[PDB]
Amino acid sequence: AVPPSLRLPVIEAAFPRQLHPYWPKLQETTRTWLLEKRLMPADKVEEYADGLCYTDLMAGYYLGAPDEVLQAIADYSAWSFVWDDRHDRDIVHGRAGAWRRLRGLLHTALDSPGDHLHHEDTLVAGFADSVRRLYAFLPATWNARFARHFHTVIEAYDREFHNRTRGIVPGVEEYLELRRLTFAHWIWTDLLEPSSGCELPDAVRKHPAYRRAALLSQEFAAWYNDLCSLPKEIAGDEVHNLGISLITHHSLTLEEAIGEVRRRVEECITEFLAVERDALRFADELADGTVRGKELSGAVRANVGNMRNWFSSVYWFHHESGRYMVDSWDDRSTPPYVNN
Ligand SMILES: CC[N+](CC)(CC)Cc1ccccc1
Ligand SMILES: [Mg+2]
Ligand SMILES: [Mg+2]
Ligand SMILES: [Mg+2]
Repeated sequence: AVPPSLRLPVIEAAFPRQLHPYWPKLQETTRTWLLEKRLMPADKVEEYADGLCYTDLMAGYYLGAPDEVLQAIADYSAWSFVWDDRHDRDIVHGRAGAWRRLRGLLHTALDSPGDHLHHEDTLVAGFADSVRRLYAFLPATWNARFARHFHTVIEAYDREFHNRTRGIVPGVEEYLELRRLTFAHWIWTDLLEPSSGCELPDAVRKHPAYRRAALLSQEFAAWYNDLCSLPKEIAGDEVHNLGISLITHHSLTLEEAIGEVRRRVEECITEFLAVERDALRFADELADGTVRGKELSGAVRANVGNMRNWFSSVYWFHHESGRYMVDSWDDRSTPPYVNN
């Protein structure tokens, strides 16, 4: 049961949850990876990692992925949560130089991950290990696209560092643009492709129905995170959240902002249902009788199916994960799973 202020009946009724069969092995393998890569202290891994549910989030999303593809994705995803925590702590503690150096190393490791597998910063070496594995599944054209997208993500994190150090809350529209980058919309969208075993040609993945379905899946996920992570973000002096932009720039009360975010999330669902029909019609059109057409049709169908799965995976993750349970913490501003 989800509390009424966060409950989305359409998700519960029309987006049934799915779980990849590799999940039990994935859970342990990513936990071990966090420990062995020294991304979290051993005691925090043992106490918190499984309860954070990072592998459950990916195993409810990339259905049909080969096990080793899912493992690379789950390691990258867990890494990205640890990176969000590092970024937050660098801001809180005023470590502008350490953040700037990490930012530069991530840009370089993204282009040459093999070179960084044994870097002295374990966060950099862990990133490089997951990215090198992701780069082994599809042609180098996909790797170049992943890199282009992630360079843009790193710079969005840098912009968040500057906003928080200056005490600036972005306006609503500025925030919505930024959030497509800090949530890594295009990375999750890129990762659909190794999960279904096919790099999609530009003409296919830029078809308006594919693009719009991909966008709406991510807008839902990011704004639902904003809705559910608002309490811990207020407690932590985080400024990046649609609800915070609405309160700051449109004078909404907390209750009014929650209602507005919820309505925007709900609309993403029914806009997605409409565009999903068009995206699946496009998948049917790709099945032109040829072998390549069958492959592309099947890949698009699998990808759109996972765009749909993201809704339910993200929904349930926010109720299951210890990451958001601010009411349980000794210090609401310092989650117990971060290294402070
Ligand atoms: C902070 C982690 N993340 C990607 C894992 C940003 C890089 C946003 C996110 C939060 C919650 C669910 C899904 C993604
Ligand atoms: Mg965060
Ligand atoms: Mg963040
Ligand atoms: Mg959040």
